[PDB]
Parts: sequence; structure tokens; C-alpha cells
Amino acid sequence: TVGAVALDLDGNLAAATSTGGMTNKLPYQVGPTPLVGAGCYANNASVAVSCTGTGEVFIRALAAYDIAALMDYGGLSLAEACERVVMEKLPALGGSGGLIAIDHEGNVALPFNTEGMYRAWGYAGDTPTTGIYRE
Amino acid sequence: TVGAVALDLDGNLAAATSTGGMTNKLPYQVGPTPLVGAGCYANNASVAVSCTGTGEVFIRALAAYDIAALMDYGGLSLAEACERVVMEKLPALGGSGGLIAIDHEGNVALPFNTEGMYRAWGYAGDTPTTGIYR
Amino acid sequence: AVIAIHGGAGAISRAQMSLQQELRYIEALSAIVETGQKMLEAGESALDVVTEAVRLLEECPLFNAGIGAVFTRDETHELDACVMDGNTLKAGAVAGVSHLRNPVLAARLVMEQSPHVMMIGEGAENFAFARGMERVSPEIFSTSLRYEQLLAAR
Amino acid sequence: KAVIAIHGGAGAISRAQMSLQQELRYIEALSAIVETGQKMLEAGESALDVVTEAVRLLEECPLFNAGIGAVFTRDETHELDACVMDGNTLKAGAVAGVSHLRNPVLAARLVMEQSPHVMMIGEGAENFAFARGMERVSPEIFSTSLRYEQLLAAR
Ligand SMILES: [Cl-]
Ligand SMILES: [Cl-]
Ligand code: NA
Ligand code: NA
Repeated sequence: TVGAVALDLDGNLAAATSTGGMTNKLPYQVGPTPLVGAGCYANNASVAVSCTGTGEVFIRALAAYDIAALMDYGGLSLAEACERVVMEKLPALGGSGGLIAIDHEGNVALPFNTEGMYRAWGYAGDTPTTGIYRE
Repeated sequence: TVGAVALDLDGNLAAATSTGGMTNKLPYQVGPTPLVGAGCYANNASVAVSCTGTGEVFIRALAAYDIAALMDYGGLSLAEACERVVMEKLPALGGSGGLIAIDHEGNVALPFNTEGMYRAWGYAGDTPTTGIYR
Repeated sequence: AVIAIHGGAGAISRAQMSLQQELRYIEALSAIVETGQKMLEAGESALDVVTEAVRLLEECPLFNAGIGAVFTRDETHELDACVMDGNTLKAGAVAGVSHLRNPVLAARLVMEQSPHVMMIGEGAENFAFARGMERVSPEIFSTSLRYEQLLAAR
Repeated sequence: KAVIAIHGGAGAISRAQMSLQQELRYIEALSAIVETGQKMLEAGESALDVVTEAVRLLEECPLFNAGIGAVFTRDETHELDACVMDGNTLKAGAVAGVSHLRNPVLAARLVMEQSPHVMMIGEGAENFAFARGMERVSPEIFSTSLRYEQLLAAR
């Protein structure tokens, strides 16, 4: 699974996610990746999110939309919303993985509950950060 | 599209939706019905929802889960949440249709923005209500 | 303890319908909601109740699900269903199936006998067939009225 | 405040399993793709085009399980999925279970931009894309010896 989220100079948010799924999967099994609000979600009013992880739990938990709703309706900060989803609700369902999120204010979050997540981010006109292991 | 939602005597919520989709659909186009949080959602902590409508808008709007989130996180009543989703947000996206919802407290809503929705509901051991039109 | 059901929303026309025509739908909706109320009153689970209500709506040829499914551009039937258990937050869904009489029962099988949540097409069918669910021809879903609506929509 | 984030998947990435040279191949790919996105954003390209290109690059990068380098199914095939969503219009496009499209995210964007639909599946998604002039490929092009070795390891 791979993904990108971005906020542009016009204040637009967008998200994208792509995958080959789990090694040894049944053909015709559908994980979160192509499912709006599971693997991918963006709304100028809240957040752009791209998920990677235990597939089913991301669907059942609608992880990508839950970040947005926690922020939009619950008034959680991006950081609080990412902690709630990735560190509390996903583990509660036995879900492992993470996601990347940018909010309408340009805050960025790359939470994950696994040993690693291949990840990177950067402000336009700034130097990028990259990571693999837990920070 | 057809659906059911229920609260049992143990306080459990469940939802189910089934469809043949839009007349003259492309085969291998996917409406909300099989998409968790679009056509169907249930959580003992909030609501059970079954949707029917312009399919794409119910997906883009994640209508079934939005009821639950509007209630759980937004503190909206089932009635407020159903009004917000079916009467404001779906039309705002050019989406037409409705849904049925029961919350963990046994409140029931059957909102729709269309000319009709074939619907019924009833409390266990009480008489059922049926409807077609507004 | 409470049930609600629907048989779809849209442009259902009053000036198009007789009371006798309307009463066919009212009778079907009341009979299914009554079955669910009686199950709930007897202490059946929300999951069994919504499963059986949707099975009956599938069987009811007046509603666009199972028997009475609309026709695709190719004069075929492709069916979808979903079920979710609010107690476990487990879900099962089948999308684009043509050889399962009751997609909601297939959806429940995916929920109960797999972690997959959503299965599509031949995969969903093979999953159900491997667990002894019977294969049907999509011709069993066909009704004159939905065929007339296909010809109308073109 | 323009900004990009990318990922290449979360899991049991083992430090005792990896050489620094192996790690640097991932770091180099992540930095090149994030830098392309930053440069596009800085030049005023749209969030949608930015996440589309970043995910296309992650697809092409055989280190990551999407497009080239996709994991193998039980049947030693590849089946790919993708989604894209525009926060401005709340339009989305998605493809599930495609094997003959080089860049599933471009097929997802085709559904978003050139259909009134959100999600297409399997041969239907492929026939839709081919009819819009997207090239057909063999799923063999996605195959890498490393993902094959992980399949053999799992069974
Ligand atoms: Cl690191
Ligand atoms: Cl009425
Ligand atoms: Na039916
Ligand atoms: Na790749």
C-alpha cells in the first residue's frame, strides 16, 4: 500500500492510495484502499487522509473518514484525532497500520502503531523529512 | 434497494441492505449498498443505518456512518443527524434518496428527500406503521 | 426493541398508482415488519432480524433486491448486499453477484466465516459455493415490470 | 502553508533484517517523490495532481506494494486497487481488482474525471479505462523476485 495527501496554495486538500493488498490474498478480496472513508478521504473543510494497515479493521473503523469526523464534529485537533484512531480505536479492533493526514490549516500527521511505516513529508519551499522506524 | 435496521431486547443494533442497483447500470459499477458506512452501518454505541439513493453521493458523503458520527461526536439527536444528512448534505451534493436509522435508545427515523420511500417500522409487541409518500 | 425496513426511495408517483396497486406494497411491507417485530418480541438477535427482513424483501418481487432486481445496461442482474453487527462491529458485503438467490445471506456468510468484510463477483460467489450456498441463474430475478422499466429508461 | 505527505506502507519493518544500503534505497525513493511533490506544490500545481503523481511514482517504485512491486495473491497473480479524492468537489474515483492497468491511481483518477461514478471493479474497470485509451498491460510487469520470495516464505 502507498499513498499521498497534499494541501495546495489554493487551500485544496486531496488524497490518493494504491495497493496490491496482502501477500497470498484471495483473488476478489477488497481491502480498504479503494473504499472512500476506509483507505482514502479528503474534504477541504477538514482533512485529507491516506491509510495503510490491517485491511478489514480500516474498513470496519472507516479510519480515513473517522479522522475527518473526529475533527469536524468532535473538534479534536489533527494530533488528537490521529492518536484516537491509530493508537486506541484500531488496536481495540486488532488493527495494525497507520495513515498520513493533512488538515485545512496545513498541520501534518503520520501516525502508525506498527514497527515501521515508510513515510515522508515536507512544506513547499522547505526541506523534506523521511522515516522508516518509530521516531 | 431494500434494508432493515433493528434494536433487540439485549440492546444490540444491526443493519442490512440489499439491491440490484440502478436500472440500466453499467455492470461492475458499485453503488453504496456493499460499502460499509455508505449503504449500511451499525454500532451499539450509536446507530444502525440502511440507506437507499443516488449511489455515488451516498459513497462520497459516507451517509450511513455520517449519521453515527454526527450523533457520537457532534452530539446531534438521531432526528437532527437524519435532517442534516438527508435534507441538507445529500441535496447539497445533488444526491436523492433516504435511509432508515435506529439508535441505541430505540429512537427511529425514516428520512428521505425523494417523492417516496417504501418503508415500515414497529416497536416489538406494538402495531406497525407503513408508508410510501411524504 | 424496534425494527424499521425500506424497499427503496425515488420518484414513486401517486397520479400513476391505484390504491389497490399501493396496497400490494403496503401489505408486503407490513407482513415483513410484522415478522421482524414477532422475532424481536421472541428475543431473536438484531442481526437475525435484519437478515430475515432483508431476505424477505429480496424474495418480494415488488422490491429491487433479489427477485425483482432491476436490469443492467446488458439486460442482466448484478446484486449487492451488506450486513453489520453493531455488537462486534463485524460486517460482510458482496458486490456484483449474479448467481446467489439471497445476497444478504452471502453477505452474512462473509461476515461470519471470513475476516474479508467485502468480496466481489466470482470471488464472492466461489466463497459462498465453497461453503455450500446454492448456485442460481440470474433469470430467476427477472420480472416483466423491471424489464418494462429498462425499456422505459433507454 | 502548502505541504505533502507520502507513505509506502506500514508493517513489521525489521531493523535487524535490513542493511543500511537496503534502508537507503527506501529513503532515496521517499525523498525523491516527496521532493517532486514539494516542487509541484511550490510551482502552484493542484493537490489532486500532486497526490496523483506522488502515488504514480510510488506505484512505479518496485520497493512499494502498489503497481510495480505489487504482492502476489494465493494464485501467484497481481490484483491492484486505488482511490483518489478531491477535497474541493468531494468527487472520488476508485478501481478494485484490476490486473491489466499499469497505474491503478491513474485509472482511479479516470473514474473520477471521465465518469459520473465513484467506484468500478475488475474487467469492467479495465474495459472502461481501455475505452478511454488507457494502455493494456500484462500483470507479469508487476512481478519482482522479492515479493515472490515473500509469497514462498508465507506458505
Ligand atoms: Cl527512521
Ligand atoms: Cl404514505
Ligand atoms: Na425483491
Ligand atoms: Na510499486
